[PDB]
Amino acid sequence: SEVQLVESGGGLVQPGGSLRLSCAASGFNVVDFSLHWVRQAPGKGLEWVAYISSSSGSTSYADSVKGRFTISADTSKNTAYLQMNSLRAEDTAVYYCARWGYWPGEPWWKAFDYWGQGTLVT
Amino acid sequence: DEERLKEILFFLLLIIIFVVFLLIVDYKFLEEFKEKNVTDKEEFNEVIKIDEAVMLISAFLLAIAAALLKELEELIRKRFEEWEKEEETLKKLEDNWETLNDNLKVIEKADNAAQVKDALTKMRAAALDAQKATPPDSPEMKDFRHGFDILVGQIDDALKLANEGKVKEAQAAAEQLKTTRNAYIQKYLEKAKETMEKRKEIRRELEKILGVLAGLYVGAAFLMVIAKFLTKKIKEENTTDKEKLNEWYEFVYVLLIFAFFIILAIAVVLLKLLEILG
Amino acid sequence: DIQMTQSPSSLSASVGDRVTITCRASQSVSSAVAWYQQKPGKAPKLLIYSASSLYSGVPSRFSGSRSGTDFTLTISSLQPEDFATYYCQQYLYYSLVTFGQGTKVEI
Ligand SMILES: CN(CCO)c1ccc2cc(/C=C(\C#N)c3ccc(C#N)cc3)sc2c1
Repeated sequence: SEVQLVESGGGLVQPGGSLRLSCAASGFNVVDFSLHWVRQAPGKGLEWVAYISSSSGSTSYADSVKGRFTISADTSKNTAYLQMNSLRAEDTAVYYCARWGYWPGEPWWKAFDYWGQGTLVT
Repeated sequence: DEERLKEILFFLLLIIIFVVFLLIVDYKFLEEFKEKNVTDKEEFNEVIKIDEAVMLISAFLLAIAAALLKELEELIRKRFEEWEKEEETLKKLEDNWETLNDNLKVIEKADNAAQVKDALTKMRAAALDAQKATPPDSPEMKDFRHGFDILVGQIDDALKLANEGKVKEAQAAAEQLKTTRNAYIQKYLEKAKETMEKRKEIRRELEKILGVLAGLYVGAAFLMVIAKFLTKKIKEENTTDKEKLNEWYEFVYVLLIFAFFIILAIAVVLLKLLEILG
Repeated sequence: DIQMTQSPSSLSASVGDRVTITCRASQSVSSAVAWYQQKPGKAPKLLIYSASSLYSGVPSRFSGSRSGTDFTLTISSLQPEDFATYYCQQYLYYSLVTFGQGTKVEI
């Protein structure tokens, strides 16, 4: 009876490489929560990377990473994926996956109520 | 609050009735004293120490009435402050309304997706504030909140379309937004505007009536001290002439009937304040 | 693009000292501002949402207030487990999410 998000797939990678980060959600299904990827550079603040709404299929990206990342989801196995391509030196960070409820009501107003453990990408 | 107001005016009316009963009893005693035309010192020192009792009690009743009037003024001021707060919230809601209309115009005149997205961001912030800007379980209130839920949902749809570069679909979503806004929030806006105008009119008329009531009380208080001055400028002087006496005997009758005109005016003003307050 | 300017960038306080963190929004974002706490090496957790609503489980010493585009986080009694980086974040829309620079409250 614990809602949690677990990130996986991050790690050391050469510049310009490709890796699919995964955010597996348990205790709740994706279909009623948008999933957001937010990165924190080493010693820097938080920065929103992308989100996906599986209910409507909408996906949006940060301007610094638009055109390089691809966010997708699989509701059958209740997971989200972020394919990272053409990686550069500023893409190294801890990536967290958070859930955000849908409008209207408390679910939307609660913002990122649950965050994942976050995975390091270098 | 409102029950306290009703209790105050009720008790003020009761005090008014007691002071008119005391005045008429004093008039009856004076009449029965001076019909016999008795110049005995004992009767004057006693049947006018009747005026002394009436003025001692009536003045204490006037003090109680003044305290009740001050409490009434404080409660009316609290009501006016509540109305001022509600008017301020309505002004904020109208400002959010104007922001929504301005950004709808911008969306209509826009040509690229960036302008549409910026206008929709402003619309969403304005709609969230307007939904929160409200002072409360009437059907119109629920329809207003639900209409703003649907309105922010339509803003979401327009933003989703704009983020894909579809400008025309964003304008179409904005048009549907206008239709939903008209069908849901306009009635509440009209009702709030009408209530605010009516409350401003009620405030003006109640400021006028309260001023009249305070003037009536101060005038009655001035008459009471004139009553004491006349009685003892005639009492302590142990007057003896019948002509000097008669003149006073009428002065007080005209003063007492003038106090009657004042006391009934106070009664009708209090009845007006009750009707206008419920 | 909405900027969310957080001040101060860092403050030093002791146990019990009232701590105030301020955030300015480049434009009106309604009350769609949340305050997150982050310990070193841990994910951010939600402290305040709707700019004034306290999330379940958060101690009541934490509080949030709004005044126009200014948002304030207040820790009335800084407890020894309250040293962390606090972030103001506006969430007006899904794709318009921006975070504050973060205030590092240290004991
Ligand atoms: C001229 N004389 C005769 C002198 O010998 C007198 C004597 C007593 C006297 C008392 C008076 C009192 C009122 C009047 N009016 C009054 C009292 C309470 C409230 C209220 N709440 C409202 C009104 S008037 C008055 C006149």
